[PDB]
Amino acid sequence: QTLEHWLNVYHEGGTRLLRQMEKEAIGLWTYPNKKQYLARLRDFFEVGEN
Amino acid sequence: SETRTLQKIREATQELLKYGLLEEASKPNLYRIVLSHPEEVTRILEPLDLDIGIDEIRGLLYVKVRLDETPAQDEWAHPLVRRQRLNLEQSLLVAILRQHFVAWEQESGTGASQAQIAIDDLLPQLQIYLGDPGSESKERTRLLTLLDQLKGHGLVTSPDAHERIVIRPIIAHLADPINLQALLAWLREQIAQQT
Amino acid sequence: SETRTLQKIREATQELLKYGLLEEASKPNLYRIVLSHPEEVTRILEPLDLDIGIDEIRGLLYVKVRLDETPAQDEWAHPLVRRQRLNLEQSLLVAILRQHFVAWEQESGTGASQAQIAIDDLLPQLQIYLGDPGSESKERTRLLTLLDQLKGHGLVTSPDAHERIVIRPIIAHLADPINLQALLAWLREQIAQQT
Amino acid sequence: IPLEEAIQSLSSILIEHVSQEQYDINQDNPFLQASRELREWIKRRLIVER
Repeated sequence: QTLEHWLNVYHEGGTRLLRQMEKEAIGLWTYPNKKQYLARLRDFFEVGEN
Repeated sequence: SETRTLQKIREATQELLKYGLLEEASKPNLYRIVLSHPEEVTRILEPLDLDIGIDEIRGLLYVKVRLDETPAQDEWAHPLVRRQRLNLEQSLLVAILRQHFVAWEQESGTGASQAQIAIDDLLPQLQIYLGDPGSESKERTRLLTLLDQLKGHGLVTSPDAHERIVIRPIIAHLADPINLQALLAWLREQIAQQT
Repeated sequence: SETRTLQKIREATQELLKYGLLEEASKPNLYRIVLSHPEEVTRILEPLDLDIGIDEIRGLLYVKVRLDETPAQDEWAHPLVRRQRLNLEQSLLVAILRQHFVAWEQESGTGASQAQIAIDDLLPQLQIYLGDPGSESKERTRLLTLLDQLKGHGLVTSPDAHERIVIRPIIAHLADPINLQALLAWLREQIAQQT
Repeated sequence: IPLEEAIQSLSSILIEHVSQEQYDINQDNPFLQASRELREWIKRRLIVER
């Protein structure tokens, strides 16, 4: 997965397509809000926001 | 001081307002009441900047803005009427039903024989123009949602046991038939080029 | 050919219909327009089976279903009114609001609607009745859903930046001692039926 | 725990039990499982959030 990959799919179709592919995909997680994304990250790095 | 408007008149008027329409063959008494009392009806509409257009053969009355076009605005704005823009699918089905109403009026005359059709044939065409949402039953569901929304917009009757529907005359009076026809041209164009 | 009701009167009346109510504190133009031609409005509403109530101390106007012959079941049966009847819990919140409204009205006189409240204050009061699902966010969702529904009936502005809302004065007429006593008797009746 | 952090971590542990098999193997969304479980436990007065 790459920025280019996601931009390509974005031009291919809307975020609907993005998340449909993400369902189809692995090692990936979308986050239509930032806080959830940030929780995911702080999870994956054993570190608080501070 | 003022005596009450005849209960019959206010009753027929409230029907017409709730549905923006009145049909003789279905509710003849209100249609006739308004027919005998059109001056009073329009006077009632006069403050509200409303009015009714009529179609005796199709047997319909319908509300309409009394104001002139662009007297003091670029585009007319009536507070009590929200100019909803039908999404793509609705406009598509509208164009199909418009041409179908025209065709039926050719096959049976205007108004005296209301347009009718079985839903089955519509599903393939609409699926072609739309794109499968996931299954034929999903096509039925989406189409029935559309039919319900039309019916709510006074544009069709429900699909009966045989899923036969009656297309409401207001389609004939719709505002921008040319834009819908252009959209249909775009649709058939897109379908033709994508193969 | 036909005469036009004062375009300004038509404007004021159709706007006031759109909002169902009209406040001096916001649009003194249309409010005074109605004040000058109240009987005009009345005549206009008579076909519609509607009426204007007035409260100039609070600088308020508001339509109201004609009581003469509207179905005995409820004024809400009226075909053309669209929003659904108020319900119990909503009326509960209504009561709380009206209490705050009257309290502040004393503290500040019965003038314009500077009747502001902070949402957090409602949470304790309403918590006693609907309970406590033990999640502050859940209860805020509940409370805001209610408030929203109320603003659908026009009684309350939605939260601002400071999560404060002002009580629409229309509440007081919705919550005059007569309605309070009638509903209270009905509530006692319901307690009796349940017991 | 801030709610989002809590639910994400929960979803993580729930994966330790999709790797288990004896109770409700999530195979659609562990995060969704975490949401539903948090809803229930709050509903059971176990966990209250301020």
